Amino acid sequence: NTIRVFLPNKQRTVVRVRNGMSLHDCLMKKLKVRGLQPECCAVFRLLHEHKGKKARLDWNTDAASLIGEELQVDFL
Amino acid sequence: MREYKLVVLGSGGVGKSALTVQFVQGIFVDEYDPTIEDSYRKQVEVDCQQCMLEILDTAGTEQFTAMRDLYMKNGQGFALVYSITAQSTFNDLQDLREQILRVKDTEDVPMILVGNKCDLEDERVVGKEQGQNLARQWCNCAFLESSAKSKINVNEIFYDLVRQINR
Ligand SMILES: Nc1nc2c(ncn2[C@@H]2O[C@H](COP(=O)(O)OP(=O)(O)O)[C@@H](O)[C@H]2O)c(=O)[nH]1
Ligand SMILES: [Ca+2]
Ligand SMILES: [Mg+2]
Repeated sequence: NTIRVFLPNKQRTVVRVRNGMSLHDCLMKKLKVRGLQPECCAVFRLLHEHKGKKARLDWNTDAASLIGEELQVDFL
Repeated sequence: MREYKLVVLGSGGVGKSALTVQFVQGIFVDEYDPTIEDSYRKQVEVDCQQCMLEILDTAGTEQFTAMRDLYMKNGQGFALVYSITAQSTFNDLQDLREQILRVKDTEDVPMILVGNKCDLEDERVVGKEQGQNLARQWCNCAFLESSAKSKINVNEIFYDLVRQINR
């Protein structure tokens, strides 16, 4: 029950998900240690069927719904 | 500018993440959040020169074990970290040294042995000279005792690996 997240400046992390956490909850420590404010960033799921097209997500999305998804965080 | 792929290795809880985050971000991580995968990047002035550092901060898990030679094959420089307050984490490193030399087909691999948590002198259970002995044994390997909390020797770990790479 993890999610891999690609990040700005060619960085990446994998986070553990406990049922009930939002996406922002599962990522907040990894974003803080890299000075990334989610209010200055968009987060996307990568659509592997659609040649990797990025679909933008709400920071409050249920993280359990995203287990196994690979996400990308970009600056606005 | 030159890029430097560095890899931070060692057992759980020794300060691999705290050292890496102190270095790149200048903050100390107080609580223990076991790492699954994390990479960081930093551009640094070494001696007097531009260096892009990518640092891979590793987990102590079966999965890392199953990927480790891949991290070693790709990494150019290795920090092997133990904690002066935890004996088993020092005994765990020998294996890691021999594997790096196995994977890189040489004994001249940029490496540094790092005894971390040197601010916890009252809790020390591995000697300074005891770590210097292990490094000596590893073909006069670079050796530092560090503290992510007190910022002792943090930058020096990564700068010594970049200087090693350059030679
Ligand atoms: N006192 C002190 N605590 C440290 C130091 N480095 C890490 N720690 C603490 O040790 C625990 C494990 O650190 P962490 O970086 O997660 O370990 P990792 O599993 O090797 O990545 C954390 O609570 C850190 O706060 C240090 O140099 N001094
Ligand atoms: Ca997937
Ligand atoms: Mg860690």
